[PDB]
Amino acid sequence: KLDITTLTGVPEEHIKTRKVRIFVPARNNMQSGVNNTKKWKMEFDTRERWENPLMGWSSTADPLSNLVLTFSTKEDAVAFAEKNGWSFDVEERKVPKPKSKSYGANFSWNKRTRVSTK
Amino acid sequence: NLIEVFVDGQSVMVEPGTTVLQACEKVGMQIPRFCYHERLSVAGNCRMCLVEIEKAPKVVAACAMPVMKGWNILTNSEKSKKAREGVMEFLLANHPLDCPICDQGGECDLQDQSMMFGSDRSRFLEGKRAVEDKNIGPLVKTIMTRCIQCTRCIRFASEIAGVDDLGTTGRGNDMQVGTYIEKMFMSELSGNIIDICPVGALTSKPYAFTARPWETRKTESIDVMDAVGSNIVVSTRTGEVMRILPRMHEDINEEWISDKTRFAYDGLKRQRLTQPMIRNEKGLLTYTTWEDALSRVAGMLQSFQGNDVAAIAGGLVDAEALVALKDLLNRVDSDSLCTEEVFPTAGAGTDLRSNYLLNTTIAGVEEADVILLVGTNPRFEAPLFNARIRKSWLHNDLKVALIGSPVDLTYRYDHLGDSPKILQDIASGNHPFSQILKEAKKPMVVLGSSALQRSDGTAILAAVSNIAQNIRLSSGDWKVMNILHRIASQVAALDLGYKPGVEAIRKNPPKVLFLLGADGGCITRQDLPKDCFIIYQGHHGDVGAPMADVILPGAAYTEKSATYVNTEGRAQQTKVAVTPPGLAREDWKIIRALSEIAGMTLPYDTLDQVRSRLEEVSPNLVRYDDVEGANYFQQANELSKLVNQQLLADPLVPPQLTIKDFYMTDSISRASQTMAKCVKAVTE
Amino acid sequence: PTTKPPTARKYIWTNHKFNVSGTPQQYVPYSTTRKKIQEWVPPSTPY
Amino acid sequence: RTSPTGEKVTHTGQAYDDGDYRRVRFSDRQKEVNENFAIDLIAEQPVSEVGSRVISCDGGGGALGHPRVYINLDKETKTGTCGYCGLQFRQPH
Amino acid sequence: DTRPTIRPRNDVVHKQLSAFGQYVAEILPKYVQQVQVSCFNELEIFIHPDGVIPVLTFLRDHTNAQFKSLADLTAVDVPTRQNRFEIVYNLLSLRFNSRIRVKTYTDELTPIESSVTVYKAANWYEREIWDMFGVFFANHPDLRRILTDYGFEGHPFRKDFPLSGYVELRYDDEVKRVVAEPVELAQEFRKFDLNSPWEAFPAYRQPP
Amino acid sequence: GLREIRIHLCQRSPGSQGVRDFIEKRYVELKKANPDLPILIRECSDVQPKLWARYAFGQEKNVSLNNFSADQVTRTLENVLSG
Amino acid sequence: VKPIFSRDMNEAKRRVRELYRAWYREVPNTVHLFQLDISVKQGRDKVREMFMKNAHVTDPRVVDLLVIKGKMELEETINVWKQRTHIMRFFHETEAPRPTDFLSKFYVGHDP
Ligand code: SF4
Ligand code: SF4
Ligand code: FES
Repeated sequence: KLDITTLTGVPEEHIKTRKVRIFVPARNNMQSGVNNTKKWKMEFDTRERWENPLMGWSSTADPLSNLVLTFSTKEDAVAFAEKNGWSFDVEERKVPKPKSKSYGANFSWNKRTRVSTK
Repeated sequence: NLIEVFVDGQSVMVEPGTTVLQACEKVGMQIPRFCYHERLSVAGNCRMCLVEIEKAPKVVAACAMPVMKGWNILTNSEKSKKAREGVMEFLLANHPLDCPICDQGGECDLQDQSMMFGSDRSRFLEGKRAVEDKNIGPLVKTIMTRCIQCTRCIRFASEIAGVDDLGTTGRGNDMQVGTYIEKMFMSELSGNIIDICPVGALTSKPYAFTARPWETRKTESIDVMDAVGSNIVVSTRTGEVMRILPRMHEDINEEWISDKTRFAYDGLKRQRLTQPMIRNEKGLLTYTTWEDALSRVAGMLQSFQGNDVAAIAGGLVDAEALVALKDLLNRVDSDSLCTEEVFPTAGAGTDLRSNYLLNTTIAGVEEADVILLVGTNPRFEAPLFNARIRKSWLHNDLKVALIGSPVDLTYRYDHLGDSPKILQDIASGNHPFSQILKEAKKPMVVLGSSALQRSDGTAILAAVSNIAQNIRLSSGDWKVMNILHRIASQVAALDLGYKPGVEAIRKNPPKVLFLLGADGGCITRQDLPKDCFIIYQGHHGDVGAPMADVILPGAAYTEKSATYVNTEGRAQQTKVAVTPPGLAREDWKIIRALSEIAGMTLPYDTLDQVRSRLEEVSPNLVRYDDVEGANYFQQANELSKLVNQQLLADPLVPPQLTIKDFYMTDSISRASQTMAKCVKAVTE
Repeated sequence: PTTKPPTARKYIWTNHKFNVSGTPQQYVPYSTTRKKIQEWVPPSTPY
Repeated sequence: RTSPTGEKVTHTGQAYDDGDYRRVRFSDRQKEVNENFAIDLIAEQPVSEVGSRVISCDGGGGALGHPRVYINLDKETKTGTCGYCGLQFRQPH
Repeated sequence: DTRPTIRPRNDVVHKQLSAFGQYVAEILPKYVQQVQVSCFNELEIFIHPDGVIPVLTFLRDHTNAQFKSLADLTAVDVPTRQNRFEIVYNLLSLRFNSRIRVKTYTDELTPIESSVTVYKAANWYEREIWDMFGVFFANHPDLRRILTDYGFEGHPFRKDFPLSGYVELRYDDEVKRVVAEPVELAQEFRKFDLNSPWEAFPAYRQPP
Repeated sequence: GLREIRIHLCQRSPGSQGVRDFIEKRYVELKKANPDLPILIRECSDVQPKLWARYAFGQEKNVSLNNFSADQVTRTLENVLSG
Repeated sequence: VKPIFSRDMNEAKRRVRELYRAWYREVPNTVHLFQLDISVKQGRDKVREMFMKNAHVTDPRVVDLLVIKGKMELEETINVWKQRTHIMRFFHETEAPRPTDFLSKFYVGHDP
């Protein structure tokens, strides 16, 4: 098994305490486009983001707070997480169901699908 | 049955009646669209989905035109490109130059589709139109000059929301969408018209001007406002929750969330518990370190044992915290772990999971033909469940009958009455609806958990079980018995062996009460000994915090990775979006630290170890997004037959009767000012 | 500017100031937004 | 305006509280506060009257203003307000 | 298409590069895996990682391929592959006035033969590839850090390496020296989600 | 001394058929005999069935039920119920 | 898979021992040349500590790569390419001790 953890140079705190999530990003509900929901992505766990005293900017001590790796398939992401010794959490991809849509149902004769306005 | 069509020459097998747009989606082509939505009726008026069919002289509308066998769809042909460019030009001819000031900017379908399929300049040398804004409520900010008359909001209201208030007035270039009169679009699902609308015509008033989409960080989590367990996306920016958006889950909430789920995030920024508080010699709560408060609670735990120590689980508590508190109170040999929602303990009780679960599942509603609602208001207790019921009735002709107060469910039902004696009539076959239940090939009976809060809850449960058993005997593995919860923590507590109700605490008054975020006020200081020690562990100080001796600041559902089980027994895990404010910590961490200080150290130190402990108590709390099949209904019915209570003559009145009683239910909702504005608007 | 005067605006300073770094009139940065999360005020009445 | 501590308040309402250590940065120095609150300056502008039902404001100067927007003037109870400029317009009534 | 906005396409160079790619593939079938010619007239030859020295030496010495100048030598990190590191060789032929590309692959452990014997320029390029990505080049005269700090740990140009790193420097008055401490940022790098949800180029659509 | 009883059985696993039959037949009798003792029936997935018994002061013991029979489950529970 | 320098862990362990001898015999020079304010034992213990961190490694390819990086670190120390700041970075001094106890972590912050 690949154990490249000793070669990546990551400190121990960010190898064992981390919790990598492997998922396909959900579609932005504000848009009908689905081009972003095609590649598997890998992100770490959110950590403390305190307020900088001088300016109020959101400070952080998490070096891995902006890492978003994109993978073609779930298996590749799982393998990459196993390579670096990161506790991965895979979420199964959710694909919208095929839906039976009929424009003629808008004017049904004995059904509730009859619309009152167009 | 599969006919064969071609998308850009490539063969694809599609079902008869499939539209051109779905045929193109099968191969991976997403035809541009404004009016078409998967969950709304086909309109065909935006005309953006026009595509060229080979050998055909006219461009069809992919959103409406059904495919015919042998058709070759030329998605990227020159006719399609020119049609898309012309339609985009017509759409942008009268559109206002509000992009810098439009909140849809950066996440606007019209912008992206203009960039991808439209032209790069304008030939419109005339003056654009202007539309007077219409006020439709305190939530949806309306700038109607940006409307492209795609009629998504109208169809969504009329079908998913049942509110036939939105519509088009006038004709031609002067057609205007919105209510003709100055009326407020009041609905529990009104917030979704902000999402369906492609342009920034309808925008979230609380979210107005606060942030841009490209900078927000998206954290996928689970809603805890109701028991539906809707999947949501917490959009954070620089460590602050900016908005909440729905996340697609076909089996739970499809694409929608309730108004409370969408707009109650602002409650997380008010009246928060940030630092531990202990009571001084003046009887007033004063700030203190974790050391002092934990030492006090540990000493009080070491002093009393047995029934003298009790704990009341709240409404928004997580499974990990529940199991941690259970183990901690078992270390002092105390089984007084009580929830705030009363479930009938007599009989099978919280031993068989299917006894207290929506066994038919939310997605199962689309399969039923007859549904009986017993003493509940699903429009407010579980808005997404009510929406699913409405969808089933609209597309499957699902006969719905309600036993209770005649509330408006946004769909027509059969109001059998409001007396529990009708349950006996149905069970004994006297009521005509019993014959209808016999006729139904996949009947479904749903009992609201709010009805079980009555003193005769056990009798009501027994009557519903009798009806279900009569259906089972008289008429595959279709579950009939169902209980619709209203609390995000009830199911997990029942799975973790928590006693369903404060009856045990009333029976046995404790001296150490551990209020774990319990703001319901079921047990007060007057119902306890005059020297009871109360520790409140929560995020908002609403009710329990004032009547407590030590305050331990907890975390909210957006500030911790936590397991919540919805009304159908599907365990789901939230993800951390922001960190708890001030000195607040994760609940199970607080419990474990308290246990370590009190000597009785719990056998877990990390989240994974706590979830391993959850599996030891119940393995179903670690299998996320999995509705495990368990029927065990015959045993439950037989055990309920043992104790025969009496149905009271009181009518079945659900706690929520109007939209006013829906916005403010829990601590987060009550702390929210948006919910206060909504309540004021719907009352006045 | 004597020949072509600058356009007169009411918001334009009527007294130009040199670089005031190192003087008491220097610029000190600070946050301009209000406090985000409001803490809970405990009741003043005993139990 | 002035906060109770004696510290001038900005147009955003920000003012360090008396129980805030961050106010010490202003001890031997000043607090930079703009004295031209825009919200007060626009409300000072009069409401223009135009007989037409729809007008267009570019902020003045043409290309030196903002994107051109068209404002409806049908509501007699309120005045059409430019999204960028903030200028108000009213149809004579 | 045509007209000023579009970029003119030269078919002659495309044909010549395709012919030369076929030529190279025929001469070296043991290592050449794939040959491509991009629409903007750039030739790429894909070579099995054992073919670094043979193919490069052929492209340097062959009378019909005098790529005597090593234009560039870089690596591309694609963490979605078994061999994430993709080593790219850019060559220049002053005799025929053309350029060619050679692409191989390697893991985080499998070494690559050093092309110093072929091109003397490959020395520092391979040192930089090792420093930035972690790829080890066997039979290299002197492989060590070239761009990172002397006591630096980790290979930064990897896709999984954080942008801000893990450690930061400052001067401490107690120890009278510059000291490395875990990185803490006054303001966090605001990650932007910019990709549009709509497909931009239909010609690159991957199969479902 | 006993406080609660937890029985974990997988839905379709052949090694839990005995536990499934026991729950189908004798669970009602067990609950009738012991009214106030929670027999928590949860479900496993592709793992050996187990019987958990929590005693006083948070002391829990587990007994494997893999490839058992309803008679053996009854015997084990009787041993747990009494001693 | 093709090896880097050794085909067996025993062969890989041989190179580790060779590196340790070079590191062990270099520490007295490192303290002398860099004018460190530590003892020879501290440096030699530090070398042992850094070697013991990579003691769980079992893949010979990773072992070879660690030795390759180990030789590179030694060359910088021998050639005085490193400075006193670089050498003393192993001895974390300005870093405050971070407790590993749960209750200590609970008191400090939200660190998991
Ligand atoms: S709706 Fe979209 S295109 Fe129209 S102004 Fe707003 S951002 Fe621009
Ligand atoms: S308001 Fe929005 S959703 Fe409604 S018709 Fe206009 S563009 Fe469509
Ligand atoms: S998407 Fe088909 S006409 Fe609008």
